[PDB]
Amino acid sequence: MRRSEVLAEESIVCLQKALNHLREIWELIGIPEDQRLQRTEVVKKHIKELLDMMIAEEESLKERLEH
Amino acid sequence: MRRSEVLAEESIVCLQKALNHLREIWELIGIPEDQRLQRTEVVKKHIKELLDMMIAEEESLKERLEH
Repeated sequence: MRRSEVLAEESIVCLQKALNHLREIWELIGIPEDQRLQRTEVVKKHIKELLDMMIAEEESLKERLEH
Repeated sequence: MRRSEVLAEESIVCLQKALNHLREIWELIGIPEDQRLQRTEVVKKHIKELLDMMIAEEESLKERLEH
């Protein structure tokens, strides 16, 4: 994000912990594995939101310097 | 998430990748870094949302197999 990458790295360290404990819970409760992919696919769409702001941050904020 | 850990691990590759490219844009545009940590803090808060699901999945969805 800025040169303080450490908060973003902690954010995805924390998602790495969380996705492992969610998968221990899967193997423990035995909920259908289709609801779990939709839970992963929404963690991934929040990162697709971060891809969308990024292609806007290069194209459009470089264009804040232009206009 | 389920034992397909891969779909979520690739979600956080793609964030790790994006957050570095967003830091390249920081060194280039020189937009004030307080917008960038608000961008980081919202990426983080989407993982807090995932923490809040998971504590509800162990406490409350393990109790869903109970009752």
